Amino acid sequence: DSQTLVVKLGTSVLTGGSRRLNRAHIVELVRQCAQLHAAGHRIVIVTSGAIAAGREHLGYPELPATIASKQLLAAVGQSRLIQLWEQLFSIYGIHVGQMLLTRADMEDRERFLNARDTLRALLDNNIVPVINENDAVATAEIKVGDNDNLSALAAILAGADKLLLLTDQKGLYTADPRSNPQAELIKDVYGIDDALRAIAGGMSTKLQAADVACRAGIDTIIAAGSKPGVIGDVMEGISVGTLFHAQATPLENRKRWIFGAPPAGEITVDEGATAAILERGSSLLPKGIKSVTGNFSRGEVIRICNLEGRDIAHGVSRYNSDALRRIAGHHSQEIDAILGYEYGPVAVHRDDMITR
Amino acid sequence: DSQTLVVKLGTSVLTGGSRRLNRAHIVELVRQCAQLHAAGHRIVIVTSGAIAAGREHLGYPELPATIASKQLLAAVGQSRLIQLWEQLFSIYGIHVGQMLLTRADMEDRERFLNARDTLRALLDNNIVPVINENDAVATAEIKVGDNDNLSALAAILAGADKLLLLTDQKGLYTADPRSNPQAELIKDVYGIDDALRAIAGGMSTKLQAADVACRAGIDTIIAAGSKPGVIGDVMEGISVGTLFHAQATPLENRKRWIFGAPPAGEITVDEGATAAILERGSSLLPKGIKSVTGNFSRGEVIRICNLEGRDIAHGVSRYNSDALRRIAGHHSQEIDAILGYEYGPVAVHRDDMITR
Amino acid sequence: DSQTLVVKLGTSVLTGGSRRLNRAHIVELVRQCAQLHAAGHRIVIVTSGAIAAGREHLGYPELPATIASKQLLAAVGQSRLIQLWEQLFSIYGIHVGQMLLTRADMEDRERFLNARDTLRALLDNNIVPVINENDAVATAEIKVGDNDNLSALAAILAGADKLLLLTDQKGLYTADPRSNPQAELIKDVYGIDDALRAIAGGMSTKLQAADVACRAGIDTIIAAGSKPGVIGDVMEGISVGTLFHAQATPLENRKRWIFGAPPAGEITVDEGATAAILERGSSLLPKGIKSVTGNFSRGEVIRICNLEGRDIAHGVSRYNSDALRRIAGHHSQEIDAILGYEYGPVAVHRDDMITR
Amino acid sequence: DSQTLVVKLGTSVLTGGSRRLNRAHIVELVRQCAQLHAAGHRIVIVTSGAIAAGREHLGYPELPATIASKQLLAAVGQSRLIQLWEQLFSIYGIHVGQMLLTRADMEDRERFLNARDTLRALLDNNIVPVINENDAVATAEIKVGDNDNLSALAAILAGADKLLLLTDQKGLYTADPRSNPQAELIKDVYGIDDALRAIAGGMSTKLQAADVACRAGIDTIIAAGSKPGVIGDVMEGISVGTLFHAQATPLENRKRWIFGAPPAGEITVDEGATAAILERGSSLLPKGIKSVTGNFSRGEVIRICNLEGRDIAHGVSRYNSDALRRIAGHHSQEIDAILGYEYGPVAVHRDDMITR
Repeated sequence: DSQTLVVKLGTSVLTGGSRRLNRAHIVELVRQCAQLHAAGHRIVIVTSGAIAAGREHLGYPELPATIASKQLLAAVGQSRLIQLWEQLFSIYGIHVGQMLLTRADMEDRERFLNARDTLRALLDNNIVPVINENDAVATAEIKVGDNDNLSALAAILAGADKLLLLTDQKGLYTADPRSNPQAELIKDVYGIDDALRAIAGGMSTKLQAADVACRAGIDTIIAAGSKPGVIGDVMEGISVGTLFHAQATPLENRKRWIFGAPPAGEITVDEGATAAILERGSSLLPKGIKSVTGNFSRGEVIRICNLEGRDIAHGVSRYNSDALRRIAGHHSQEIDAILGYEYGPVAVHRDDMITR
Repeated sequence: DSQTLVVKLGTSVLTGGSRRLNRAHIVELVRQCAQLHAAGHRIVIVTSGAIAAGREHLGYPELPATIASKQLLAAVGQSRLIQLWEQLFSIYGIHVGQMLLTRADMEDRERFLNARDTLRALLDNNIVPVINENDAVATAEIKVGDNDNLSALAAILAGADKLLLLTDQKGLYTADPRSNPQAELIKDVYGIDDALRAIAGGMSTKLQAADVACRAGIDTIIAAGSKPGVIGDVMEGISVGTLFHAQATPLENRKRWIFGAPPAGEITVDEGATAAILERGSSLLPKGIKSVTGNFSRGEVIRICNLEGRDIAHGVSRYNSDALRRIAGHHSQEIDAILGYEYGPVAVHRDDMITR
Repeated sequence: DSQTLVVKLGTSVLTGGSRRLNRAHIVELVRQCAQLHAAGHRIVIVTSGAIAAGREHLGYPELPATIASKQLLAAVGQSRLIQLWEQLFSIYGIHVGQMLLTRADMEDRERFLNARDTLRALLDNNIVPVINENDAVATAEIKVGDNDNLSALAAILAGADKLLLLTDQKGLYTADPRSNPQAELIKDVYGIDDALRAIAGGMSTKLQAADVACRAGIDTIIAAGSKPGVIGDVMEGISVGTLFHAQATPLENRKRWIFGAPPAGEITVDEGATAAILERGSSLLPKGIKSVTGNFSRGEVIRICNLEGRDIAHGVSRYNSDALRRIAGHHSQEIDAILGYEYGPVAVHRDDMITR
Repeated sequence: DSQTLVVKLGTSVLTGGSRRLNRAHIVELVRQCAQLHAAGHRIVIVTSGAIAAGREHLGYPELPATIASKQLLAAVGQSRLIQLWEQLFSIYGIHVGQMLLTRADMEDRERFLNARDTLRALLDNNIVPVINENDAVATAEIKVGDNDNLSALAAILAGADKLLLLTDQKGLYTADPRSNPQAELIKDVYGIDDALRAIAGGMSTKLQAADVACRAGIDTIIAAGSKPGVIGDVMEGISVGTLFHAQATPLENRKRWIFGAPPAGEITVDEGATAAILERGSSLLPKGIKSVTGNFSRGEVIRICNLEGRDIAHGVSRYNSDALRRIAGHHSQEIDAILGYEYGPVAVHRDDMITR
């Protein structure tokens, strides 16, 4: 039973509060992730701390306290941190791929599809993808966010089953643990309410990320990074911290994604592909396409109908309108010859369509 | 509370079993219908017996017993019977309009709309329409039917509330009244079943017509023509014979009619007409039309969507695609100048659309 | 879905503030009303401004400023205004009938019934009734009322669905629009309260009329006469001004009207008429009348009891006690022969009775 | 949704009735299997026809007609056939492993486990295992079987989802297609009954194999090898021939396997391992082993009890009793050091145990 787990590591976890990255905790977490990877599961890591790596690499220069200095340090520390992650993961014979993402890319229809394809290829080829925010075009308000929302966005993009947010605190407490000896860690949360938001006073960003993840049907867990064996216990199902149950199901999230926007086009599907879609629930091939109407780009939601005209399904197009028009009715092997490139053998994947 | 009532009169009721029409029974029924018309209700009459009128007018010639002779007699008796109906109805100051229909016209999308428009105009101008079967292009297999199915089709076309089938028998009996003194008249029927079909052995055609009418949400009543004041009692709701309750609602029948066939085209609607359709359920005017896609004729079901592309409603077009394209964005008063004709001020009527 | 609308036009709307009637605005309003009438609805018009018509017709004579001069001017302006209204309405092929009413006529039981019958006949024969206050016998305080209360009385009499009061202002305002830029238009009002009365300081008469109409279950709308297409929008349901939702229901108003006073008499009703009244809710016919007890006039609320003497319903008599006694147990076609006149074929109408 | 498929190819399919192997059909089937393998599924091949390869390699010598000659030919044809299979599969970059099994090996408890482990390793390393009957120690009656029962045994061993039996006939027929034009293909079979056995008269071996597979919870399909794209259609779900639905479920088959014989021993399990086994359904580790009672070999079903002695589960031991006693309470990484060999890091796998 392979599962996809997304692990988010804040700068506090990576550095331990110091000016430099502390590699003992990182190597322990890498050991746990390597054990999980060897178990047959899929791991995605969202990291931070490029500024610390940039400071360490440049010999700790005395730059003015300005956003320009932070951008410079991030630019150097991105490469430095990816190098460190690769060195640490090579001990257990695991390759690491770098991915730089921003929220605007996730909002875009086509760039979302491209990022999903890249991540899926990385995961299928047994490579752990390391995801970070592109600090070249980021803003200060994004910088103070510490990739909390980006973690939830990546969890949605990867189709993960659990999202783990490592934090200095042990999780969410009913009251202040310092003042109140009776204050205790909340174990299960089934709905993020205003009372919980009032209780948590940057725990707010983590709460927002957990809400976003749970709304899409992904379980969110907040725990302490220093807790030994936290990743293995999390993935086994043992309780180690505050747990946010998924309010929805992945099918509901897919329905919302497909029906969130009006269709941008329509295609006509022959009898055989109609039977394949309705009875077997299979994907759609360019051979079955008979006519494409409207103008749309790759990733836009389109309408699928048979020869008569009855709507049968809505799906996400993998090619733009011109490409679909040029490759309609041809075998999947001629797509590269016709277009000079290809995005796969299917025009609409079975998991990106809703039938009715 | 005006209601639409459809009365069907077989040749047995009209002639009383004789070779010629018996005008006393007909004038009594006309008196009842005239009382109902003066009460403010709308009456539609489906009649037969053109052959008897043709025989009487031609001096009862000794024609050979052939279908050609029957067509001859029907051709003459159509005019003779319409003349008789007009003479009888003129006594109470009511005009009569003739309409000849066939099931093929009902099946056709456009001819159905044209017939509905003609009937609606006749009913709105306080004129009783008399409906018969066009025997010039008819076959013997429906000549034996005696307008039983045509009565149900006319009831559906007129949007009637009740359908009354006058016949020789008092209605439907549990057993044979002659053999069984315990056999009694069935008063209410809620679902037409195989047991009821086996009970009645041409009552079968009447049962089929009643089933068709009930499936569309129209109450069907079977009574005896010789019963005094039958039409008035049926109008008031008093029990006079076998009653078949409507299994469906008119809204359900409209939904079935709209979604029975896939849309044949799509039109684009501005925001004002979108608000009119959604908030108030108003009809669609040619002014609000922005774009017309596809090819279709008058009466075809089309798809309506706003500027973004989200589907808002499905409706039945009143103009063909070319006419809609030519009159899009114009005021309703310019339709006649643009096209040389018009079908009304609206492009899609509110009662011919289903918001979604 | 035919609806009845009552439109009240003040002198300010008619004259535009000048000394003479501005016929462009009037012809625009008449065009809107004619479109509604052609659509199948029913329109009732309450109008003022006879003084301006009288001044214009008499060549603007130099009269002393006294109520005698106002009455003198109105005595001619009534005819001039009715002539103007019929001239404007004849453009769209609509006839106009004149109705001169006072509040005292509304108070009387029999005069109310006579006025209601006349108005119902006018409406049923597609004739727009123009209603104005009889200034021959009116007082100065009645003149200063500007037919505001008379408009509500006419709306109650006609059983209209909506009442529209055209005025100079755009509607009711939370604060003074001139002084306070934040002042906005109160779109909906569900209950007229002390605060609303304090806010608006002849707006008070309009509020009183709106309250009277709402307590009778008739929606009241206050809008601006200069607003283009205000009448069509009001009929459709668009928000064009302050809307006063009906506090009660028409059934509540009917119950209040019937049970306002104790019955002035009682009649004996046969068992068949009792069955029709109870089971079918039918009206009462002179044939079913068995005995007439007490003395009363036409329009008075009477008590209806069966043969056993049990009270079955309370209704309004369409005849006097003597006439009902004379025509009791006779057919409806002989009422004219017996009495020399006929008030209708029924003794008590179903809508004028309360079964209990 | 990766699936495991077992394909059985008779000598008739391989040779087409000739004396030599016809490599065109074989390469077509290899192409289909390679497409399925690239799709991510797992393929297991059971093949025959080594005699033809031996005859071809030896230049078709004139051997006497005896079973000795058949064994002589098979001893070379085995190597020749494996070489041919690997040559054909190397075109699509797929490696091939040889597997020589007999029924007696399946009967033995430990040999069954060894074969299962070898096959699982082959499948997990993306290597297609080719399975054939060891003719060195086989008998003539086994030779007549044509690997029909061996195919079912291999399907059970591999835990395949579907078993495909390719033959010359299109499937199972109600009557003789030649004699009766009305004879048609029996698409679905839910229970193998004596009537079906009477219908089919070496088809009977195929029915026996299908029954054995179905009783183990594996779907069996009989189709024609010459049918184009038969393997892809079988994997998709299209009906290409007679289908034998699984009568039992995999859980039922596992229970039957575990409880077929009484346990040969018992071990004592710590409380943490008990909690993992019961709450989480985890496998049993050598660390949690507290005591080993009785003597048994690897693969025997043994009894699992907690410290209290209560029976918690029944499972299959991956080691012998002596090895388990030696490595009891030791970490998994030291098993190889203690024993000089390792059968895996777990004592009893979760899928090989039945909690109770």
